[PDB]
Amino acid sequence: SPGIWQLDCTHLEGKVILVAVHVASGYIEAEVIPAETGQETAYFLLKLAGRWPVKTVHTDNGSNFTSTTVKAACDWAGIKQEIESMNKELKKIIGQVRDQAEHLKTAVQMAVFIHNHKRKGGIGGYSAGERIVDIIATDI
Amino acid sequence: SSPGIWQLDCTHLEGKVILVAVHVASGYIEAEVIPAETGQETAYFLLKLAGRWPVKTVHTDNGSNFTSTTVKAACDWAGIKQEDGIPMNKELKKIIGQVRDQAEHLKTAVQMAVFIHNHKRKGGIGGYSAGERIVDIIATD
Ligand SMILES: OCc1cccc2c1OCCO2
Ligand SMILES: [Cl-]
Repeated sequence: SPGIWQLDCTHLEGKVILVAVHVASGYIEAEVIPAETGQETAYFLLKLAGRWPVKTVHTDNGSNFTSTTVKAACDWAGIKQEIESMNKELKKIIGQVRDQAEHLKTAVQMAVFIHNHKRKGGIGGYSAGERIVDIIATDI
Repeated sequence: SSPGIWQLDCTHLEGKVILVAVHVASGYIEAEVIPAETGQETAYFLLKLAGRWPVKTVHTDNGSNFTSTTVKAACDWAGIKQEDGIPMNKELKKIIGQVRDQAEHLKTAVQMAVFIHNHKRKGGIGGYSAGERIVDIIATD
């Protein structure tokens, strides 16, 4: 359903990459953070929800997600708190481009760009960015 | 007003710089507090924006950050056409003021304001938000 996202962390170069996947489309948002703190997580969730209509997020077990800053952000934004493949693709691409830039955070945004624009399938296929927008637009 | 066209503008507040991109056809906004209007910060903001929405053309204020070759390079790589100097933000500073006392730091208040802006129904109860308008305009199927 159009409002559901899943969030995962990937540790790399001594930093964390926070990755949200829009489950129905495979579309991705990601950010590089210093550590998976409650405040970082809350801020990331607030940005996501101000850009897309987030109803529910699926997370893992981390103490970041139960922090009071994350609960305050979720209450304010209206988010209920509770792919392997899209993530495996993502880290794959960061791998294939990491060399083209100094900072991890540059290579990560380049990987997001490449993931979200890439057409899947044949001549009549769609990119993840197209799928998420088509899904949401249809929902109304 | 076509679908790939964004306008980028700077606002200065509490001695901080806010970079704002507006999708001209819908009024939808993306915004971030950045350290200063450097080429590298500008390039990175644009790269993030264009990986999330299909950005074909950007209208900028022709600031020295946009004329740098590091912005030019980011635009070439992303397939974005720069129109430098070619031709509600006071409502943003307003919304920022309406949420400012629920957040210690300006950057959090900015993202709250971005959220209120893109959710707001414009034109009475019969109308649509900027978030509904951008998806409507941009969807290919
Ligand atoms: O895709 C964006 C979108 C689609 C529908 C509603 C929205 C919205 O953005 C932020 C809030 O409201
Ligand atoms: Cl600017």
